[PDB]
Amino acid sequence: FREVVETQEGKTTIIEGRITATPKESPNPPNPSGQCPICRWNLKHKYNYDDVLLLSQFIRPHGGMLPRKITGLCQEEHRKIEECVKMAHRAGLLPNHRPRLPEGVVPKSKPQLNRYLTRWAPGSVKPIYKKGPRWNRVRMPVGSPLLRDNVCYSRTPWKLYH
Amino acid sequence: HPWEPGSFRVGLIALKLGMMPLWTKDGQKHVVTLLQVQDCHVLKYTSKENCNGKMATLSVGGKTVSRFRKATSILEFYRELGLPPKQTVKIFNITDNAAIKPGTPLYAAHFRPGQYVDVTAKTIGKGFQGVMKRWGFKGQPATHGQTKTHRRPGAVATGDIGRVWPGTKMPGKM
Amino acid sequence: GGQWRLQQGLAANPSGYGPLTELPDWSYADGRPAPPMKG
Amino acid sequence: GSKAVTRHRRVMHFQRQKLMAVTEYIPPKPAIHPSCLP
Amino acid sequence: FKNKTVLKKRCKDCYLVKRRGRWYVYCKTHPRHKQRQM
Amino acid sequence: KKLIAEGPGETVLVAEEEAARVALRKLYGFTENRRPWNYSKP
Amino acid sequence: VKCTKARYLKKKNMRTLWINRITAASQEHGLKYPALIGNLVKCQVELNRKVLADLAIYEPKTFKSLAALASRRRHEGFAAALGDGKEPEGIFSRVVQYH
Amino acid sequence: SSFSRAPQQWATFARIWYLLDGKMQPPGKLAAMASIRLQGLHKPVYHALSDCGDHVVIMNTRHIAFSGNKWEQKVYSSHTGYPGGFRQVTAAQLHLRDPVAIVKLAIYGMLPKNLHRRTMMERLHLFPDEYIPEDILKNLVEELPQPRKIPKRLDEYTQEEIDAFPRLWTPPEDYRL
Amino acid sequence: TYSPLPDDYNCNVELALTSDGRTIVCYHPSVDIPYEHTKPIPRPDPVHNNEETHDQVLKTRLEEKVEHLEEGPMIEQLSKMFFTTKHRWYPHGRYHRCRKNLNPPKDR
Amino acid sequence: GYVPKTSLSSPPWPEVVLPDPVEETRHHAEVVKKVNEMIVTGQYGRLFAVVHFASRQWKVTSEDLILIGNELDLACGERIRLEKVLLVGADNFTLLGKPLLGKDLVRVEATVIEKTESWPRIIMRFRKRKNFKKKRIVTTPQTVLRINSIEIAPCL
RNA sequence: CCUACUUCACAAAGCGCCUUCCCCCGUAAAUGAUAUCAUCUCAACUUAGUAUUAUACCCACACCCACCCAAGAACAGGGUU
Ligand SMILES: [Mg+2]
Ligand SMILES: [Mg+2]
Ligand SMILES: [Mg+2]
Ligand SMILES: [Zn+2]
Ligand SMILES: [Zn+2]
Repeated sequence: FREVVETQEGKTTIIEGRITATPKESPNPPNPSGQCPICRWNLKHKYNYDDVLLLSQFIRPHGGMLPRKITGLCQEEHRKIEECVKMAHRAGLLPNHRPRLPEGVVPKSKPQLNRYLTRWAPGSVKPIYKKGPRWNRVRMPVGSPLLRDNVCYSRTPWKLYH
Repeated sequence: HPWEPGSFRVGLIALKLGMMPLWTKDGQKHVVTLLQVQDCHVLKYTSKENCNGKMATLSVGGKTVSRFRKATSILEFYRELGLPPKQTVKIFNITDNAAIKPGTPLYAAHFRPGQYVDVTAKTIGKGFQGVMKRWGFKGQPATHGQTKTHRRPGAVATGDIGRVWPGTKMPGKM
Repeated sequence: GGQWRLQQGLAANPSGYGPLTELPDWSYADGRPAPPMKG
Repeated sequence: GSKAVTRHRRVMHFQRQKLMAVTEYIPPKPAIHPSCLP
Repeated sequence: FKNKTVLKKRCKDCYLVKRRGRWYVYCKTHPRHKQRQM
Repeated sequence: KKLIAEGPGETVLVAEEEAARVALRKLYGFTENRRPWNYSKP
Repeated sequence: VKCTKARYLKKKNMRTLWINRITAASQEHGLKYPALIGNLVKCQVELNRKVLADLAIYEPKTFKSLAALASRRRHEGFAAALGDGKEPEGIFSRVVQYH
Repeated sequence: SSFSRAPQQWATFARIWYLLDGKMQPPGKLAAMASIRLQGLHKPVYHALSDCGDHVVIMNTRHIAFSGNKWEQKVYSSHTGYPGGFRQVTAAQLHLRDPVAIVKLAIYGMLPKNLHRRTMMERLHLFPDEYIPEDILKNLVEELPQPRKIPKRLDEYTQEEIDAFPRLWTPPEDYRL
Repeated sequence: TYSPLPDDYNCNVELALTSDGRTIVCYHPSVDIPYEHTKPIPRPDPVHNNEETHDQVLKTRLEEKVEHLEEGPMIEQLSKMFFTTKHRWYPHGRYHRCRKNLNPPKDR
Repeated sequence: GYVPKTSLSSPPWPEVVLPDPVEETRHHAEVVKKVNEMIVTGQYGRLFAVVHFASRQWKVTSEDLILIGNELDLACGERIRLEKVLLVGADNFTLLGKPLLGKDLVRVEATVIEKTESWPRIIMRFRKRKNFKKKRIVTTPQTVLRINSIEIAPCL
């Protein structure tokens, strides 16, 4: 990879570009005919939000996502990775990828409401005060509909709204 | 101990004598109630972990009454403590750097002129009072045709509900 | 339940068409067979 | 009851609702998704 | 802000962003064009 | 270090006494699983 | 009239009680109720719910034997589903044929 | 067996204490196991007249985890009898006010609505932290397994496992991150 | 090797099918509780009645445990003892008392 | 055909490997020789049986009673070989039938004691406002059997 | 609440006197990706941003014929040194 170094040295700043070493692909993919990295390893429909070994390859060091032109994913497997890393940030996973900040974290907010499969942002949902009748209830969305096409073993599909 | 800013000290039990006018240097007239501290004594102390885990408590006794008219356990308590029995016993929430020894006297110079106190007692009981003296309702008019309805509460609910709410204002002991 | 029983040719309700139903329920102690059951 | 033609989408008999539920268009599914193939 | 069921940018400088669960149209040049999805 | 019986109870003492009863039944050849009496004719 | 109408409810409630007790014992053995009933009937042993609940309460070794049988026939069915047979169609399969 | 009659019936109809951890479990999946073992439905000697109930001791109930956005949408609602006394609070506000309330309300909902429900809830012992009193720790048998798997965040990944997983793509070497 | 159930609790099953094919054989001997899965019995020997002056003052002390409560606290004590609610320990009327079987049937 | 380890790559249940059928057949031979030797040397006692009789299934032991709801055309005192024994079991071994055990393994003897009616069971119908009110009283016949012996033979 | 005034008077009242303490959320702003700019964030996050995990009352298990009471329909309650 590449990084920028700034040296303030006697009223004279030096802005240097330096290339550090980068990893590469493992030496034998099982399907070299595939286009994506997900197709090239037969990983299509095979991952959930738990797989942070898989998700932490496609993210910046502060938790941000990486573009499709750099990673090489397709459009539909990008948005599955993009939404899965949002559900893994909120679920307490990936703790070394916190956002950078000078000193702001010191007013500790509301305590560890532990969550998982969180789909929306926690500060943008109004509480379901009224719940509707029996025939049109207002459900809580759980998980994401982009991962409806994941492989299912339970002989009953993913209950996405409950 | 010396006073810290987060502190709460004990109070008293006084006996309301009467009222009196009282004038200030600008000319205005205020009325005062004379509370006399007759015979006040700290009775027993309960530490912070022994009541609710929040604040320590102190018991304080009121004016002296006869031994011949109390229960046996109360007389045993005052016999162990060493005081004549008291009429009323109140519990004061204090912080534990303000604890006092049980059996001590509390006086009226406990408070100083220029301070603010909060007094709490049983109000004057007025018996089974009707709704106009109790809740300040209006009645119905007097003579323009009214039949046996001069001080009644009137309607007590609406028609749909089929009951009256629990918070309803009705006659009762006041 | 049985609908697997139809794939073996066995009449899904096991209380009809079998040896469990059509055999005689009892016999005498000295070996004589029973009179036939009415069903 | 309402006419055969109405203004308000006219909720069907439940047997007809089951019939229109069981006869929906099902698109063909490729074996390998065509972009995932070269 | 005005409540609209279908937002549209009325000028070049309006920019469509999603905040607190809604789609908003903000504008800094002409603040009339501020809209808010209802 | 080898089990010979096991008995339940509401205290430790009555469970120990019941365990003694269970071992004492098992020794004498009188358990509830014994051969029932052979009513027949030889 | 209640005494006459109660007979059907008695039979229904007794079978629901047997289903509850068999579910309890099988879930003690880590088996679900449908797996037990289905894979027991696939070994051609025709025990009804009454004697299965009575074996669950009074003969727990025989119920562990039955739960082991149902689990083995379940595993044989799964390997048959992966292999389509080929070779052996299991062992605790191969129904006995009557003519 | 052979089990003289009153010891035998005592052994069969005795009560068992169970321990169930909270700590990143959903409250409904705890409530299901607690409801089954409070009614006594896990015993083959079950009957609703027999009072074959067991005790369930749940710890760490302050560290439960709702799936999805149920911490901000699920609303617990009561009523004082008086007019103007309708109170509705989210799961977060109720969990902060009383740390033990969400699991208690779930277990109370799943139980049958007959007159045994209050006694079966009296056999429920719920604690918000790792601390459990000494008698209740002396009664315990059989910590029940947890339903959820606790999906194991990245810093706990035991570097041989990172050596197992392959690198799926080659980044451009002149890229900043 | 393969066993369909864990073989540590209650029983040890082997499943066998006959050479004829017409009967399934299950062999299941019981498993005992081995010696190292048992803690020893605690031996409570609490004795603090001996004062040196008398000897039968401890026999006097043996009957020093008596208490009277009214219905409320007694019901609260029984409720917190047996983990029930309060509604058991109240009495019943004559009607509910005198229509209850005092000679019930007895199976076994 | 390689997939790296993720949450959904492999099935969640553990992979079961059923045994080799030849060694399993030899093992079945060894177990049935054990159980046949246990029968022939007499290492059982108080064995029970599940018996299909009169459209029900009776979990039956020795010396008990069963009451069936129909006549049998049998005078009391006569002994009966209840066939269709579909499970036999002692302590430490059971034998299952498919569906019925053989006639030579198990042999359940039973004696009839008492042939009675039932207590009168009331059948009544009612429909409101229709003047509909029927009433019957039905006493069905019954028979009491007493299961004497459940023997077993080493033919296995 | 009765010390002044007033209806009145060993009381009750107003026309008379005393006391009366925490928020609430729609938006306005930094850093920053998806989309190397930019972007307030149903992206991870930082502020205005939450008053409450609020404090005051009330919490003594059985002397009770009888008398009195500012306590009271009866009952209950307080005093009888
Ligand atoms: Mg008027
Ligand atoms: Mg008139
Ligand atoms: Mg009049
Ligand atoms: Zn692809
Ligand atoms: Zn604009």
